[PDB]
Amino acid sequence: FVEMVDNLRGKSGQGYYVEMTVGSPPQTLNILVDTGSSNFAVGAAPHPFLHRYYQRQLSSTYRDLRKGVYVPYTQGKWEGELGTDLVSIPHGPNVTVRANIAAITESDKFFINGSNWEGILGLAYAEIARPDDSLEPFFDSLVKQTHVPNLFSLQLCGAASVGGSMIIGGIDHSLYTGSLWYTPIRREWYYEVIIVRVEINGQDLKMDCKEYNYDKSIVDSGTTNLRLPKKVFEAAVKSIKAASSTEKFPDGFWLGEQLVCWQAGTTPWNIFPVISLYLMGEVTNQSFRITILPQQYLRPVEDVATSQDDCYKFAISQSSTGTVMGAVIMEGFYVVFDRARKRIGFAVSACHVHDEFRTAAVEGPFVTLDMEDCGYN
Ligand SMILES: Nc1ncccc1NCc1ccccc1
Repeated sequence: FVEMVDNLRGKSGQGYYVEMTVGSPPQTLNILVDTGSSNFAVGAAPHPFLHRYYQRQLSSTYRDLRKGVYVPYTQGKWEGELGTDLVSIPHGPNVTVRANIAAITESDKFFINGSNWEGILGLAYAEIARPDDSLEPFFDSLVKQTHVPNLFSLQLCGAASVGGSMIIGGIDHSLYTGSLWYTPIRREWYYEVIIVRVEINGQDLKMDCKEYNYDKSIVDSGTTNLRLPKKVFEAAVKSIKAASSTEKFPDGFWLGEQLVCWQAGTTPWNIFPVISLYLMGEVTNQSFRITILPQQYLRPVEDVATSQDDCYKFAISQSSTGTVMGAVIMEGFYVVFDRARKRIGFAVSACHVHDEFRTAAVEGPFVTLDMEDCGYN
């Protein structure tokens, strides 16, 4: 696993990518690591933002599945032609596998101008694979065809240019301190989990925990933000707003309509609360909490063309897809996707950005009653 440590790169806000090779001879692409989706889809046409792209005509081991896929978002979309070919991961295990590939032939708001990736690796489960669960995701293909164990772990750092590690098939104990705690994967579609309690600085939100997982809580390397549903966002904001009242800021900033700024060497960390999410634990009435800092939900806007100060976006934001534990959360922690045991483990990350006062923590056990009532149906 030394071989896999530090095999992820990226740029702030533009996600984390791993090098992969597709086809024979191998074509190298940088692929986005995305636990919020289940499709393996690379650019197959010379879109002008793309550094590289898949040239099926150059690969002897390509096979057309003679079907299409249309995949919309808001209001991004991509569209492609299904096939299969031999995929490999240079800084992953030493294997080559035949996985499904969507040759992306048309997209909107999908590719990022500036980014250095050309495709997406959906690592979540078949139930949400487009066009349907017949299309076996890459990781299912990898485990099904090799002795690679049914688990992967992610250490997302971010110091600009970000870095991380995706350990395919195991856990690198150097990447985290203290102990892993595990929350059950509630269903194998997205990596769904159940938040049972939310505190800000310590004081909980006393809010029907069901609203925390309405209609989903997921773990999503594809998203930058911590995204909370409507009311929860409201409630958290108000409490973060209160907690933080040493100063005042515009209403827009909280809604991610504005940025807020201080000068170099002049941000007040402490004037901001910590956030704790308690997650359903492995045993009945047993939970554990993950605690982030504001260095995780105030992320600098790398380069703001009309400003030479220190600004930051409020990286907590609202939703109707559900809760979304994105970069904000995952950068605090080493996150083990133990697919083999339907569970996600969290440990304080050896590379997260702490100061000398506070630190990100994973702690337990706590006693939380009625944890199954927080899930929605
Ligand atoms: N996982 C995920 N979350 C939110 C929106 C999209 C998404 N997957 C597709 C995606 C495309 C481009 C960049 C990031 C994610």
